[PDB]
Amino acid sequence: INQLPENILLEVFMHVPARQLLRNCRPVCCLWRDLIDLVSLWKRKCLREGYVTEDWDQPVSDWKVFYFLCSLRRNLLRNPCAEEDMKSWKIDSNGGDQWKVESLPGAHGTGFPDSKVKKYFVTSYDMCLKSQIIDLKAEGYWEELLDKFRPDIVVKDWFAPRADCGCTYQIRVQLASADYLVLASFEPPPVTIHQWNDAKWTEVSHTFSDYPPGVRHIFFQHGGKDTQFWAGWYGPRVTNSSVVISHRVTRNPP
Amino acid sequence: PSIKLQSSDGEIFEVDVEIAKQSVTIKTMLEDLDPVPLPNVNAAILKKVIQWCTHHKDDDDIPVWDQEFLKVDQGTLFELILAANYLDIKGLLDVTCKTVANMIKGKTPEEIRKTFNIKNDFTEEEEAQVRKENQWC
Ligand SMILES: CC(=O)N[C@@H]1[C@@H](O)[C@H](O[C@@H]2O[C@H](CO)[C@@H](O[C@@H]3O[C@H](CO[C@H]4O[C@H](CO)[C@@H](O)[C@H](O)[C@@H]4O)[C@@H](O)[C@H](O[C@H]4O[C@H](CO)[C@@H](O)[C@H](O)[C@@H]4O)[C@@H]3O)[C@H](O)[C@H]2NC(C)=O)[C@@H](CO)O[C@H]1O
Repeated sequence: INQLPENILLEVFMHVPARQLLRNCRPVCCLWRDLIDLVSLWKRKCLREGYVTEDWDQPVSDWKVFYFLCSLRRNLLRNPCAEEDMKSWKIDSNGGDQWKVESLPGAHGTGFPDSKVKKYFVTSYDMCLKSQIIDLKAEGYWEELLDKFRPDIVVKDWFAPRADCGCTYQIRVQLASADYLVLASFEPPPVTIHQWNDAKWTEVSHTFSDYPPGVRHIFFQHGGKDTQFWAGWYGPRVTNSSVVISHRVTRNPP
Repeated sequence: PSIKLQSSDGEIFEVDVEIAKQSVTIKTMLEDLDPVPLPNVNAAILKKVIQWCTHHKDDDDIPVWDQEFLKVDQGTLFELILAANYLDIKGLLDVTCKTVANMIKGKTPEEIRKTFNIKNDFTEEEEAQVRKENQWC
């Protein structure tokens, strides 16, 4: 097997899952370890995987990390667009008539600007809040990445009213320590909108940069209620909520 | 509409030229040049090569055909990738290499060293080599 050319040995390593290639293939021998830790392995992994185009044009201080960040990069919020009803959301408050799903654009509502989005969650005449608590390590983001590199964590959500009724939208996104202690908090002022509005969907987004070290969880919560005390679902509607950890770090330890 | 390739040990294989062209290093050989000779390929691997090239004469995962075709013994698999490199059939090289990587999956630093039989190069720096990245995998 080590009968093979150095270039060909590299090409085999390309097709090996990275977590395997590092904790198993590297302690096999020096001949292998030297090649696995070669930057051109990871560059070409990114190349083949599509993370990097040959017009790449933007430096990285580390291609192993950069490769993982790109591979892991994905929305950590499950069921963000109400396609599985209410699965994997925790319902912190369920007031009035319950949290409910509804196809777009719904009564006295407008269409969602992304043609991909079909359904939305909607809230009632008393406080309805739902949430998820993203365990960062379980999703593949290992510790020294979170503390020593701190890749920009980006959070988004979308919300619209009905036209015939006023309501209030609330959202909290927090980065919590291993102890579930809050270390960064996106807590925008709650938004109340009145009755006979344009029912327009609105994106809210905030990027966590240079947050403290020790983030182990991203906690994401939103919901609302109407401001007329109406039976049914005249509270705010939300859909398309995302949390994504990008490849940009604030700290390049080398 | 064919050409004759001749293996390292003399056997002549006649092939259409469109299939044979997939080997870059003999499309180039053909620009220069009665059977073209390939003394780095013995007759056996020469056939498995043209067997695969005819199967992709006109064209993520691995195809099932390419999987049944590659259910060969391990030394044939290695000759096959060396032939793919020699002949510059960039497709055959990736299928065969990807296959070797799938043998690598699931095995320990020792269990890899067994099923391929390389000798342990380190001393106790394996500790320095597992934990270096095993710290987070
Ligand atoms: C918690 C609780 O039980 N609270 C109750 C209240 O619900 C109740 O107040 C009434 O609440 C209902 C909804 O719960 C309201 O009905 C909606 O009204 C709007 C429009 O309202 C006016 O405007 C129209 C002119 O454009 C007129 O046609 C209409 O009659 C009204 O004058 C409608 O847009 C809604 O209907 C839309 O949605 C429904 C589904 O939601 C669809 O079927 C329809 O196609 C339509 O698109 C609602 O019907 C109603 O206005 C409230 N009534 C008042 C008087 O305020 C209240 C009464 O006491 O009691 C609370 O405690």
